[PDB]
Amino acid sequence: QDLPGNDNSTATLCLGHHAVPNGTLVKTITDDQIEVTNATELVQSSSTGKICNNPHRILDGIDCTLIDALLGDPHCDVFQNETWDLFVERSKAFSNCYPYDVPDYASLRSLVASSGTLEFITEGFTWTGVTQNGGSNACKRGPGSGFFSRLNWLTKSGSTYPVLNVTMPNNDNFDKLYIWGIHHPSTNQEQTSLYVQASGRVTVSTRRSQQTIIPNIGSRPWVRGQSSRISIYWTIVKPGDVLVINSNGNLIAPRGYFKMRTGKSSIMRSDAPIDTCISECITPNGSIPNDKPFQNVNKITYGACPKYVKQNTLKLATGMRNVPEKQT
Amino acid sequence: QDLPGNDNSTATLCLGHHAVPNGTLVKTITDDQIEVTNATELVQSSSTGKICNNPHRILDGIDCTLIDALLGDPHCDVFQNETWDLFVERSKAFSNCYPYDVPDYASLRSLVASSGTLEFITEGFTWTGVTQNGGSNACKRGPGSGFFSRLNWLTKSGSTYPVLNVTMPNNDNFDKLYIWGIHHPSTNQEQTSLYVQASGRVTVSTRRSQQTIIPNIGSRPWVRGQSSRISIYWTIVKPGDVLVINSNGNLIAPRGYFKMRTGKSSIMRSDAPIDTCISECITPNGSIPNDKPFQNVNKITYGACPKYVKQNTLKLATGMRNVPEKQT
Amino acid sequence: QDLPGNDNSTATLCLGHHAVPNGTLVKTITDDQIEVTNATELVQSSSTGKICNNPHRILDGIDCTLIDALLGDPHCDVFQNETWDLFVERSKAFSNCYPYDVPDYASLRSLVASSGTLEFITEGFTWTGVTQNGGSNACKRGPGSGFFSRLNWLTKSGSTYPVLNVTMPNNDNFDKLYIWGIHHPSTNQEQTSLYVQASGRVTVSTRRSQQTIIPNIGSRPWVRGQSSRISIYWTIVKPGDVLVINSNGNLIAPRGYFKMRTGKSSIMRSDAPIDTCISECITPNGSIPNDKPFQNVNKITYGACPKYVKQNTLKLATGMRNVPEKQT
Amino acid sequence: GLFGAIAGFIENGWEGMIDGWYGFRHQNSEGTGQAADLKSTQAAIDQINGKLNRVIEKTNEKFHQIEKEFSEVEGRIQDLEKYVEDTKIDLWSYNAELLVALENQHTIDLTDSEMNKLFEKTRRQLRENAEEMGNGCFKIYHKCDNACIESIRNGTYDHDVYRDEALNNRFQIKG
Amino acid sequence: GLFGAIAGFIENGWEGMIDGWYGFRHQNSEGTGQAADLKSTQAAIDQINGKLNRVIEKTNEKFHQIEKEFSEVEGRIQDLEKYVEDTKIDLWSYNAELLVALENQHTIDLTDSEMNKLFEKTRRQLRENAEEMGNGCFKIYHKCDNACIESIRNGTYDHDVYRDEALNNRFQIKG
Amino acid sequence: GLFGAIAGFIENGWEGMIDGWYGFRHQNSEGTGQAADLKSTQAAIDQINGKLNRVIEKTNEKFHQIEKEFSEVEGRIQDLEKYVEDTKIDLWSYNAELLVALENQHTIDLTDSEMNKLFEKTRRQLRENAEEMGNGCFKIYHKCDNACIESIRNGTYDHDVYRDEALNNRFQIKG
Ligand SMILES: *[C@@H]1O[C@H](CO)[C@@H](O[C@@H]2O[C@H](CO)[C@@H](O[C@@H]3O[C@H](CO)[C@@H](O)[C@H](O)[C@@H]3O)[C@H](O)[C@H]2NC(C)=O)[C@H](O)[C@H]1NC(C)=O
Ligand SMILES: *[C@@H]1O[C@H](CO)[C@@H](O[C@@H]2O[C@H](CO)[C@@H](O[C@@H]3O[C@H](CO)[C@@H](O)[C@H](O)[C@@H]3O)[C@H](O)[C@H]2NC(C)=O)[C@H](O)[C@H]1NC(C)=O
Ligand SMILES: *[C@@H]1O[C@H](CO)[C@@H](O[C@@H]2O[C@H](CO)[C@@H](O[C@@H]3O[C@H](CO)[C@@H](O)[C@H](O)[C@@H]3O)[C@H](O)[C@H]2NC(C)=O)[C@H](O)[C@H]1NC(C)=O
Ligand SMILES: *[C@@H]1O[C@H](CO)[C@@H](O)[C@H](O)[C@H]1NC(C)=O
Ligand SMILES: *[C@@H]1O[C@H](CO)[C@@H](O)[C@H](O)[C@H]1NC(C)=O
Ligand SMILES: *[C@@H]1O[C@H](CO)[C@@H](O)[C@H](O)[C@H]1NC(C)=O
Ligand SMILES: *[C@@H]1O[C@H](CO)[C@@H](O)[C@H](O)[C@H]1NC(C)=O
Ligand SMILES: *[C@@H]1O[C@H](CO)[C@@H](O)[C@H](O)[C@H]1NC(C)=O
Ligand SMILES: *[C@@H]1O[C@H](CO)[C@@H](O)[C@H](O)[C@H]1NC(C)=O
Ligand SMILES: *[C@@H]1O[C@H](CO)[C@@H](O)[C@H](O)[C@H]1NC(C)=O
Ligand SMILES: *[C@@H]1O[C@H](CO)[C@@H](O)[C@H](O)[C@H]1NC(C)=O
Ligand SMILES: *[C@@H]1O[C@H](CO)[C@@H](O)[C@H](O)[C@H]1NC(C)=O
Ligand SMILES: *[C@@H]1O[C@H](CO)[C@@H](O)[C@H](O)[C@H]1NC(C)=O
Ligand SMILES: *[C@@H]1O[C@H](CO)[C@@H](O)[C@H](O)[C@H]1NC(C)=O
Ligand SMILES: *[C@@H]1O[C@H](CO)[C@@H](O)[C@H](O)[C@H]1NC(C)=O
Repeated sequence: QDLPGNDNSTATLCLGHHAVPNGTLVKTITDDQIEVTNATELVQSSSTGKICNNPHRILDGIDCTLIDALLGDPHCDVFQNETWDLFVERSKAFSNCYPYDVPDYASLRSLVASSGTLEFITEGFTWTGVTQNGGSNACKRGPGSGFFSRLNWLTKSGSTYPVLNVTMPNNDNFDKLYIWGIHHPSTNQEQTSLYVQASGRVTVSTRRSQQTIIPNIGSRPWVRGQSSRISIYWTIVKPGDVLVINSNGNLIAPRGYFKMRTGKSSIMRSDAPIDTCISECITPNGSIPNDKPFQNVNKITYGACPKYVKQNTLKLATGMRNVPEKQT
Repeated sequence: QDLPGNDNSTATLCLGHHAVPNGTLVKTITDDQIEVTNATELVQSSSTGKICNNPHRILDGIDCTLIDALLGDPHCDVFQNETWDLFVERSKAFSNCYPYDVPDYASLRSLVASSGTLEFITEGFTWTGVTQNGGSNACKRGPGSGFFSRLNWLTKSGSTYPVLNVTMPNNDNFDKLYIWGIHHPSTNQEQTSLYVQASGRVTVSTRRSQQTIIPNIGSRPWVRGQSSRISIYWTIVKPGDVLVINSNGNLIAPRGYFKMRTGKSSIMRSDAPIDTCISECITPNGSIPNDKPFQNVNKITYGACPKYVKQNTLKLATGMRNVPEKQT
Repeated sequence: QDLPGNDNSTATLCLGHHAVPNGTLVKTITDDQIEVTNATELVQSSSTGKICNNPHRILDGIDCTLIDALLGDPHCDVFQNETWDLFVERSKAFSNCYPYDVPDYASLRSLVASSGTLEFITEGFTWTGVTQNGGSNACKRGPGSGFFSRLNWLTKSGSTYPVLNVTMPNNDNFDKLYIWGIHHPSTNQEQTSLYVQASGRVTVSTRRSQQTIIPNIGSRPWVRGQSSRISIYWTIVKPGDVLVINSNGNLIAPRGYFKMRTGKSSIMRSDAPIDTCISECITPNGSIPNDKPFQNVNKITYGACPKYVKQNTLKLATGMRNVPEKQT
Repeated sequence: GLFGAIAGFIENGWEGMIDGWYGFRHQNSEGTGQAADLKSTQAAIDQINGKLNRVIEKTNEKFHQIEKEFSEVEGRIQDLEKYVEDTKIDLWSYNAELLVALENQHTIDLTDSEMNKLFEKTRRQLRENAEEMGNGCFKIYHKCDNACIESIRNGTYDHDVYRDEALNNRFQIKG
Repeated sequence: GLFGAIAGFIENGWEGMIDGWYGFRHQNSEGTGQAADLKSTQAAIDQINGKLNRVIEKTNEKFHQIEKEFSEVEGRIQDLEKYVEDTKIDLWSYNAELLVALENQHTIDLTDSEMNKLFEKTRRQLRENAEEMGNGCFKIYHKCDNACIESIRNGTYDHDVYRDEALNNRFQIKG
Repeated sequence: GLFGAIAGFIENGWEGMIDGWYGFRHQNSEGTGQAADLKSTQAAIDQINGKLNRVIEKTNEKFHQIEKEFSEVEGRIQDLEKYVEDTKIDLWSYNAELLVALENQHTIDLTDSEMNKLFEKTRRQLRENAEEMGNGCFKIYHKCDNACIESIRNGTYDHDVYRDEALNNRFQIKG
């Protein structure tokens, strides 16, 4: 094509790849550690230490558990009608009112925690022939003795206690949660003094369920001056159904209903400080970022969080094999 | 080899692959959508809308739930001794007999639904000194008042109600399921009228278990004229054991046993029409074909069904990369 | 470079791989069976048939279940204060003392089995005004009639069964497990003979929980001469809390506490012989080696065991494809 | 893909090839023409069906299970029933998503591989008589009529027959 | 890796190449010199980001679940709550562990592949004018000045231009 | 497999090779010989043990779990206990089944790759002195005695030594 050259030589062309002096070992199908040019961590292993107050409604329980906030322990009266995406229970929380127990506490803490609202509606119940508004020095409200703001302790009028038999229709289009209870006196004398009859009974029913509890008389350990206990129970009433409360003693009556809603609310136990920042994944240890696919901070999470894993580091190689010349 | 030719020429041979004008995008490890020549859907996402009546015994409950079919609500008397691979409960189903409740309804619906048979054997129980066959206008059987076909309501004889104490040995080689109950009167007068004693008791035992229920007196919501309730209970009796029923009031007695069997029977809630066709995978939405490995129709399935998945399409490439002549 | 040679020839070099005459078929992503030169089994499918007595403390229950060993059936008195990593229950095991039942037997078998110790501490309870140490001919201890070594059957002293009301503080720094019970008499005469009052009651409480049981009078099936039953219950008492036992009849009192510990102990039902060898993975079928990653011997395992799988063989090819020239 | 033939050194596919997945196009002194390769097409198809069947393999049948829909609020045990099924579903969803991602990746490289193996196999057969124009086309340096092209394709081409012609014709020095 | 280029027939990497992942060093008529290849660097980088994004894809959000820590001993139902979560965790841990093992394996072979494809692509372009020294270096048998080297690298080298020179220079017989 | 060497361009394996996985057979002036290649045998063996150990890695130990066998009919909670374990087992069974399928696939291509790499490596060393007969055999175009064969195999063959001989002997035109 061109003409005979007066020179005759050759050239060398060599193909090659880069290499870095440092380089990270990564796991393989055939190798446990092999060095690549670069990698990324896929396990998130540290929290900030604070629960960010944004985007979810984080309600600090402070020294109230959700059940005392529900029942209306005087010292928790601050939470009335509160609302939350996450209720945080603090380990410092205490109760300070009449000694109660909740047989199946765990479901009541769950189904309220998921509802996410404490909106209470007072209904006009009529208790005929009994003394309303009983209270106790084990639950002071101010200088006075008192009781849970949402429950009504019925004792005898004059010298007798009738068979209470009341009804409250669910005429609304939503479910109504009713919290009620029963008082287990310490002695047979306490029983007859307060409720006249030697054995009370509570039957709370809807047309689809019924529960009858009879009180249990006996000494229990002194808690705030009391050896008696009240035990808490719940009844959900579906739209169009009816609540019927029948009792001839020891009833701790409801003052109306809590609204129930379907939501994304939950409860968490954490003593992490709440601080102002935005983060979607919350953990009892504080928030964590959700840029990585797996996390190892805590298996308890709320929100858009990485899948919890056992491993605390898992490196995805984002580079070729590192085969250095000069080395590190 | 051959001799010097008079023509001198060359040829061109080119290797290549096909390509299609259309082509499907598919997911990869390194790509979210990349186009291949052809693919297949692995997620089954549509139902026919009908439950095929073949190969499984599908029993339409029509307007009977399995528990009313078990107890023998008059309107469900059609199901006596029926048998099923799948009992279908319809949402239209109602009850129409004495108001009852089943504490732990959910296990009784389960363990009957799995047994798959309602075969009942009447045993000759002898109730001495009580009036048998009580019924109620809340459960009409024909023009008359009546009761569950499989339970026997015992009321007093004139003046008295004795302590019933009866036995029925399990002499067969299979387990026997006994369904029984107790009546919770609305008033103390109802109690004494029917059962004489002011408080009844039921203890039902085998030599390995015992349950004592005491009735609960109180007003409940009017359901079919009644404010009283009966509550249902079950006792399985293993071969060679004994049933002993002891009671001095409020017993709703068994009339014999249901056979229990080990099977592949279950229950499903569906208003899908049953139609004549054969299909192995049933879903509340109707049957679905099980040619694909995953399905997205419903997480509730019965039979040979695809694994339910969240994705609603997942395409497996069954062809090479599509690189068309005038790129698409 | 070198000088012109007088010979002109060529050579043949051929590259190749080995092949074996035998060769194993293995599964692939594109093939169900393809033959490779060699493979390894990854599913462990056989047991030795014996539970090796090493490294874990395997306690043979012989003819005692853990609950009878706990309660102190005379024939199980051998296990007092025993300790285990694995308690093995034998199917031959029987009970031979007063007929009892444990409502929620399954949790009591669990929480003791996990604690791993039966260390019992006798506490000085004072039962005032009642006769201690009752026993029964249905539970002989030696020629005499007797009762569970760890429970104390209280019957009235003279003309009275007083209201027992006793306390035992948890002053130690560990949790104490108390096992107690209640006696359900066969007849109303048995009730009044033993406990005077026509209806006993037991309330056992801590300052955080309370349970009241009332007895259930009625005939049950004859078991070792008895138609009565006792039912067992448990109360854990946390450090610094108090047990309070209040009763006016039918109490089967505790004689002190079992220590509870956090461990790696469990219970297993197996009639496999225990033999002397060391093995880490135990299965009801005997020990199995844990060199393979998956096992198919039994889904019930204790210790360092392979993940149970449904497959009974899964061969990992450890060689190239086998392409023989002769074949067979 | 891994081998760099499909969508690599072969700039694009032929929509015209309706009779096979891989094949040949030639221009020789008789004319131009095209033909599908059936052995490599069958090789790619068999492996793809192989994996397709293993995926379409045995559905497991399940009968009485747990309830997955509830009409009342119950609390603790229902919370668990919901958690067991929701965690089962996310684990099976992950599983289907990784399966088709791995599978699809492997199918694009498998068919990339078969294109490359046909090419290499053809290269070895032509020995010193052809040169790679580097775009999937070999230039054959000797008169190759249609029977010559059929022998290459059906795999019976004898390179020695035309070696001296091709070689002379190839290492011509003249510009 | 599978192709045997990186850590294979190319004895090692160049720490000196700060401008790309694959590239050329040359020795020639007017010096020595090096240059990153950007098309193969971008190809390796795009695929690695491709998989990286698919892994960094959607976190699932969960709200009210089951309790994972307990303060009292309850027995049967708590035993189950613990078993459900412990088995969920080991299944997800296995899952992350297999994912980065497969992924890492594939990334080392993918970048091995791109080294090999650049090499092969360069080979095809030089036609009969260069020989493979078998160490990643081609010996070019004709005077190739810096523009000649830039045409090879930018992919426009015309082999015919220097074929007679190279060929003559290559099949010299003289010792 | 992906590279088309084993069960590909190498028609079959040698049952005779008892001393290694890959190797050479030759005919030369001094007679015929066979010899295992140890570097490629060790390479294939090391990778296969590599994966074998990662699979034989840590068994997890579990102690008190949930009950998996029942003697009475209980209903709701037992139904759940059964569902949790049955879903755990199918998830682990799927897991073992995909693991050995992926693994086995990769092992057949890994050993396919090593055959190919030995072949290619040998090719590069022979430079212009041999031609590929396309069946795994190189035809060497110069007298290559047993030391010549040992230098190719131990990797010290100097192609320049025999280039003029081979080249002359190769591009003979005479029929
Ligand atoms: C049944 O037995 C229990 C224990 O013997 C009796 O309980 C004890 O009752 C006294 C008052 O009668 C309680 O005293 C007060 O305790 C607080 C806390 O230390 C202290 O601040 C007060 O100044 C006073 O000492 C004592 O704590 C309480 N102990 C327990 C464990 O509850 C109970 O009275 C008996 N019941 C009957 C009806 O006999
Ligand atoms: C306890 O309180 C409840 C509510 O006050 C009382 O229940 C009510 O009793 C009357 C009959 O005495 C029921 O009337 C019936 O209504 C239906 C529907 O129209 C009708 O078909 C009947 O002919 C009859 O009129 C009323 O529905 C019922 N309400 C509820 C919610 O159950 C109950 O009587 C009180 N019990 C005692 C013992 O005082
Ligand atoms: C309530 O009804 C049951 C059944 O009718 C009565 O139980 C039976 O009572 C007799 C003794 O009175 C038991 O006899 C025993 O038989 C065994 C075994 O053969 C023998 O070893 C003993 O020496 C004794 O004689 C009989 O087994 C028992 N049957 C059952 C199923 O428990 C019970 O007495 C009635 N109760 C009342 C208070 O009326
Ligand atoms: C390492 O990889 C990550 C993800 O690809 C990337 O952000 C980072 O820049 C890489 N490092 C270097 C030095 O390229
Ligand atoms: C709670 O909400 C209800 C409904 O709006 C209202 O009537 C009631 O007074 C509220 N109570 C408080 C303390 O907010
Ligand atoms: C998170 O919290 C748990 C429980 O407090 C603790 O065991 C764990 O180590 C913590 N992890 C981090 C990263 O803080
Ligand atoms: C696409 O793939 C499926 C499964 O391999 C097959 O049935 C169908 O025929 C394929 N399409 C074409 C056009 O080959
Ligand atoms: C139910 O089956 C039993 C056993 O064969 C039989 O005696 C009984 O009469 C049957 N009842 C009906 C309505 O089929
Ligand atoms: C199936 O049924 C469920 C419940 O009725 C519904 O949410 C779902 O969308 C249905 N899917 C199909 C494919 O019909
Ligand atoms: C087969 O593979 C296993 C694991 O690599 C090994 O122990 C055994 O020796 C191999 N068999 C042969 C014949 O090499
Ligand atoms: C059980 O252990 C306690 C604590 O050491 C001891 O006092 C008691 O006597 C022991 N009983 C037996 C039979 O070992
Ligand atoms: C192990 O034991 C179970 C239950 O006894 C039995 O079904 C299974 O077949 C046994 N397997 C072996 C390998 O012994
Ligand atoms: C290949 O084609 C030639 C003609 O070019 C024919 O003679 C020969 O028989 C064919 N061989 C095969 C195996 O088809
Ligand atoms: C390649 O380099 C040459 C000089 O060697 C230049 O003339 C030509 O334009 C370049 N082509 C491209 C596409 O950069
Ligand atoms: C290779 O073989 C030759 C003889 O052909 C011998 O002289 C040389 O030392 C050997 N080299 C190695 C590295 O074994």
